[PDB]
Amino acid sequence: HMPAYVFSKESFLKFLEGHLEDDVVVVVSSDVTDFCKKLSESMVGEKEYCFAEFAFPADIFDADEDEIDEMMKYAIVFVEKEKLSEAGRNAIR
Amino acid sequence: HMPAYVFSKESFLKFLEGHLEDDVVVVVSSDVTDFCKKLSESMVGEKEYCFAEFAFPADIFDADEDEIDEMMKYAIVFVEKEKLSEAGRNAIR
Repeated sequence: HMPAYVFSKESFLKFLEGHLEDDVVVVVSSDVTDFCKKLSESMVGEKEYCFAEFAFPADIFDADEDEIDEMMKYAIVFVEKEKLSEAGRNAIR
Repeated sequence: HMPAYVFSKESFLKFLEGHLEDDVVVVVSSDVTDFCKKLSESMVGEKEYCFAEFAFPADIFDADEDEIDEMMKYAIVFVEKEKLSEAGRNAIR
């Protein structure tokens, strides 16, 4: 799995500004259909990840499945600062 | 299932601003572990949904699984206007 990307509010605005192509719209889903944690071994011992799954209707796309797969997408979580570890604090952009 | 939320760039930015109120950071993940289209059935026929699962490391949190479950989160997708259906175009804010 990928590293953690934690953003200050301003760096999160910058990140968006950088990633928003001129002619795009943003489809937003808060429809979480599953959420859980799983472990995986790495070359540096066992780790834990959260998995959050979101649903959203396909009827808004005139696009096939692999096209929607290819589209730039992100999950975002709003986390109060009291709820970070030391590691989560070290990571803040 | 919730209806689709589709925002123009400016509406999308206004929407997120409303969440950046407190001592809050934003955890962002593009680590899609699973992506597919699946049919959903009801009494009045079938509808296709996309499902997007994202992973993010747990060790950044000082929080159990139910607490991460409870935090505000969204999947967002960046879509070319020329890739929307007529209904998707319809629903822009």
